[PDB]
Amino acid sequence: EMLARKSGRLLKGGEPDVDGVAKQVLNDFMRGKIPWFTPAPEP
Amino acid sequence: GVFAKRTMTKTRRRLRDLDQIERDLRSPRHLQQYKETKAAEDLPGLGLYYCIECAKWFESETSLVGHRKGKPHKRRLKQLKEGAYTHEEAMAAIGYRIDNG
RNA sequence: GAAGCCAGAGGAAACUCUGGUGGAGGCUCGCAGCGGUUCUGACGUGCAAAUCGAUCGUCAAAUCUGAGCAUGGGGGCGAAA
RNA sequence: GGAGACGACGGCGGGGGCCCCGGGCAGAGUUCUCUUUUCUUCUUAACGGUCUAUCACCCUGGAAACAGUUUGUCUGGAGAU
RNA sequence: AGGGAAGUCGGCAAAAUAGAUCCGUAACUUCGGGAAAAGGAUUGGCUCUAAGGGUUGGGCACGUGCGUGCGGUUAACAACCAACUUAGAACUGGUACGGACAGGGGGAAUCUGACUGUCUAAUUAAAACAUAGCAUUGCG
RNA sequence: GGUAAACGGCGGGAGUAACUAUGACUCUCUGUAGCCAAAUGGAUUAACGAGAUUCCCACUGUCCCUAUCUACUAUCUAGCGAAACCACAGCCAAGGGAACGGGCUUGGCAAAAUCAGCGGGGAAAGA
RNA sequence: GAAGCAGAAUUCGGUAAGCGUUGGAUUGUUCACCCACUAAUAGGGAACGUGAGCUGGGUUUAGACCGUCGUGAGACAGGUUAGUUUUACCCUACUGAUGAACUCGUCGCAAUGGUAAUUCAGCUUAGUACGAGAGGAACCGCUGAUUCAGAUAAUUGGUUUUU
RNA sequence: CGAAAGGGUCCUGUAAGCAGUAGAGUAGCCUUGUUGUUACGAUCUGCUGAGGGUAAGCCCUCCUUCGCCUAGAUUUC
Repeated sequence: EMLARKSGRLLKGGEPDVDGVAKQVLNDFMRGKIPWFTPAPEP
Repeated sequence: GVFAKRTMTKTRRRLRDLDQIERDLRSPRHLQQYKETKAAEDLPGLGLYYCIECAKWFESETSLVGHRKGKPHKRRLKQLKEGAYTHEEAMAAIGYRIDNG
């Protein structure tokens, strides 16, 4: 909701576009725009 | 200008009635009932900015103070000053009364 | 709303900010013109051996266009189909 | 030596013509009611005379406490006001 | 009517949006843009109010309508003339107020060609061609 | 003899007895956000596009499930008036060896002259 | 009809085509499998033993990139994009509409052709039969609904050139 | 029977005009404000469920009017 309100992802009546922001966040997660990795197990 | 004027008389495009607005102004319990029939996360301005006379939500206090100077809000004020049509006035128009003993 | 210019506010100065002015761009919406994207479009012995309607691209320029002139088939011309 | 003799675009100023407003004479229309109303004519060529019209140039004089000045910041001891 | 893509290979077609004033406007970016992003508030009529202009015109002492010598910057005043914008307020009709006409649907992404431009007149307008930039070769 | 080293070939690194091109003969090879680089470490490139694709909100006669209205036709009349195509003709069923019947055989049947439509054959695609 | 088939729900089989057999999602793909409603969501033929209704794929003229091959013109193991066939007024068939001859008309008959209904639920039976328990029917009677069919416009919607 | 008309039944929504101590306000003349007065002025109120339409596929009317009529042509055991 905060991401939608900050980025203007609003439907009719100013309601946040939660599903569209979720799709954007997921796309950024897979396409290397958010840093994440699985650490290797310690021997 | 009215958005989608072709289907503004449909039941799914219906707005709040003037007698309901009068009861909302007179009783906070009725307004509370109407507000619990809505979700606060979907309302403009998180539901914090509401005009009872227009029965309509706004994104900000600036927008609410803005519409108060407009003619639709003054039209609503004049209609409320005249008084909404009710079943009591409908009975009084034909001379009908209720006998409860 | 680009350079150029004016004023005010700071800065030792170079410069910084604010409000104007100005009217640049193979910029943009769009009329005419030029073109020709789409439609189970019209038409299909048609008005027409390529026309009509709506919609569309472009619209100060690598824009549109007249006349005169030049290039002629083993050729010419070709932002090359 | 000059003229003939020369690009595109932008805003600014002058002039003609058109558009618009008011008064007047004449005519026409409207008129249940209103409308001292609505409409129409009211023009002046080429060719000449005469008096004037941005730029520019000339004379006096020598400008900082710089000045004049355009919508647009250009001009001035190479002489500005 | 009700539902709102359940239709269809596919939202094809239609509908919805649209002028103007004000609030506000994200990522990304070659810092120029994106952008009219997105999302909102309003618009009729009538009666008023306010602001934004132009032209002309200064007292004495002499010579006689002009020439000097002075004196003053409340003309911050009078007279006349003039047109279109902008803002504010009250009142009032309403189912409509850019009332016809005119007039962006918007957004998240992917591929692709840098862009503006050009071609298969009469089935293909495009990742095709051209373009600026870059690189190489030959020639005194 | 030298290369535009363009095409092309090219798994490395050491040695030597060859001694130069071709060598040949052994050996063995597996930071939950840093460091270093002249703020950045990029092509995951912005804008622009009648280019191709997926999805969301709004919107609706695309359907569900169709209904109704208008104009011009189609219709009927007056006038005027073609063309395509055409061996001959047009009801079917079963059989008709060459997997084809419209005419033959055997049956069903079968009654003048017509009008508006329709798209199964038969005709009809500069086929 | 048969089965440890108590009841309920079934299973195997027989006669039977009278009557039904549905939405929908998924095109990184042999589009075949999923989810639901339901009484049930059975399978085929009349094309595919070549073949003009419309419309997406096999699918393929001319334009264009990308991959493989080729010195090349070009060809393909391939992948992507854009792309011209446009009747009917003829005979027959079918659906409707007239009709000569038998004077005109009214009331009729009926050969022949067609033919139509379908499924579920609820009340009662009955918490009964049956059953250790959990559970749990049916015939007669009654009322609605699903699909289909034929009509109709009192009412409610829709449609407005009643301009 | 036809054309009008009248009545009914429906549809719309209160006609034109006149008036008003209704009307936000503005401007004049004077009693300089005491509806001071007069003028204009969206609108409002009253006359006014009034005006307008009504079969073209609405109803009634021997009894409200006007008009028309026993044809013409063709054919027939």
